[PDB]
Amino acid sequence: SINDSKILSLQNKKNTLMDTSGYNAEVRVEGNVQLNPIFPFDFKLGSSGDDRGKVIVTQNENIVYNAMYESFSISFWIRINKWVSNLPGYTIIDSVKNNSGWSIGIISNFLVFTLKQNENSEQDINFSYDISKNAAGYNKWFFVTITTNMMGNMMIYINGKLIDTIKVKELTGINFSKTITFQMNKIPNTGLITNINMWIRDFYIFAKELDDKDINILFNSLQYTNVVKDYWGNDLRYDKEYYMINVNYMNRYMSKKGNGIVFNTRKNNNDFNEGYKIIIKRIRGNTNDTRVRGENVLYFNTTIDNKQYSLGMYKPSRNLGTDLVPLGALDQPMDEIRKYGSFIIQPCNTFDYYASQLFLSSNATTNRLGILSIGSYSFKLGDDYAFNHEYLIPVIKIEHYASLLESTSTHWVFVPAS
Repeated sequence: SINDSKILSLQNKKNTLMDTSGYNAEVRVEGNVQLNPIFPFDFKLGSSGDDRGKVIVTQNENIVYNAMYESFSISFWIRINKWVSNLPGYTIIDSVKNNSGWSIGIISNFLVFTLKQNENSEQDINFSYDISKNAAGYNKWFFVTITTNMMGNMMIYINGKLIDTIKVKELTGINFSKTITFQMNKIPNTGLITNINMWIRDFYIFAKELDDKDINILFNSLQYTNVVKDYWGNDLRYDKEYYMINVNYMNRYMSKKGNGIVFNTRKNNNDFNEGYKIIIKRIRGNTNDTRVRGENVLYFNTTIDNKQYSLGMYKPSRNLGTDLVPLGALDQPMDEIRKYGSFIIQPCNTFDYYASQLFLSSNATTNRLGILSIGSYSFKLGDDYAFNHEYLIPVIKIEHYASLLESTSTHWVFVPAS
C-alpha cells in the first residue's frame, strides 16, 4: 500500500546487493562486505582497516528532487556489534555531498540522524539506548524508521516505537545528494576509546512521511514472528550452546549444586560468558529446519563437568510452595524428560529484548501444565546439611499461573556462547 512510495529498496538478491524498488539505483560494493546467504541476507561492514567494507548507492536525481524536499522516510534493520556506552563517533550511513544532505551516525550510546544544510548548520534527531539495560553493549538487531517532513516534523522510531520528534527548522539551501554511502568512518576527536561491526538489511526510502500504523506494519511484515529469537535478534536454533538468562536477573549466570540449578551473581558486564551453557533439543514441531519456532516442544541439555544433564523437575529437600516445583540438572533417560523436562516454547519479544516463554509440557505434547519462572527459596542442595539456604532457582508454577503469564520473570533470554 505504502509500497507505492518506496523509491529505494536496498536488498540482497541472488547474492548481489541491488535496488529492487524499480528505480534501479546504482549499487557498487567495495572492499570487505560480506553477504549473508541465508535470511535475513544481511550484509556486514566493519571499521576494519584500509580495505574496509563500503556499499555505494547512487540513485536518480529526478526521483530525489521530487521527494526529499517535501516528506520522506528511511527504514532498515541494523545491528552494531560492541556498541558500548563510551563508543567514539562514527558515520555509518551517509548522504552528504558538499556539506549538505543527510547523515546517520553513532557516538557513545546514540544513533543520530542529521539534516545538514551546510558546513555551518544542521539539525538532528536521535535515539539513546538505556545503558543500565544493555550493560554488555546494545548489540541487538533493531529496526529504525526516520520520518521527515520538511514543512513539518522530524521523527525517529526504534522497533516501531516513537522515540523522539522535533519541528524541522528553516534549512533553505539544503541540497540532498543522490548518493548514499554505507561505511564505518571514525569521526576525529570523538573520544577514541578502543574495531566494531555492523549489519544492515532491507534499507528502504519512502517518498512520504510514514505514520505509526504504517511504520509498525512494515516492521512486522519484515520478520517471522513465530521464529523465536536469541538475545541479539538472530534466529534461535537447536543444537547450539546458549547462556540462558532470566530477564529480571540479567546479572546472574547458571550454576549447579546437587540436583538443582542455582543462579549466581556474574563477575562483570563486559560479557555474558560465565557459568554453564544450555543446548536446546527439539522434540516436536511443524518445520524441521533447526530454527526454534512458536509451538515447538523441546528439552534442555547442559554439559557440566564431563557429563551432560538435562533439565527436569525434582523433589526439593522440602516443599517450596503451593504448585511450585524446582527445575534442576538431572542425568535422566528420554522417558524421564518427556514427563519432567519437556517444554512448549512461545516467542515473547518486547521493545527491550528478544525473549521467550516456556510452558511445562504434558508428556512431551503441546498440552501445557505450568509456566517457568524464577525466585529465591530456602531449602537444601548438595551437601547442605545443618541449615536451609536461600537459592535463586528456576521454578515452575504448576496449575495456576494466569498472573505470572504477565510477568517479566517468565521471560527467558538466550545469549549465544559462540
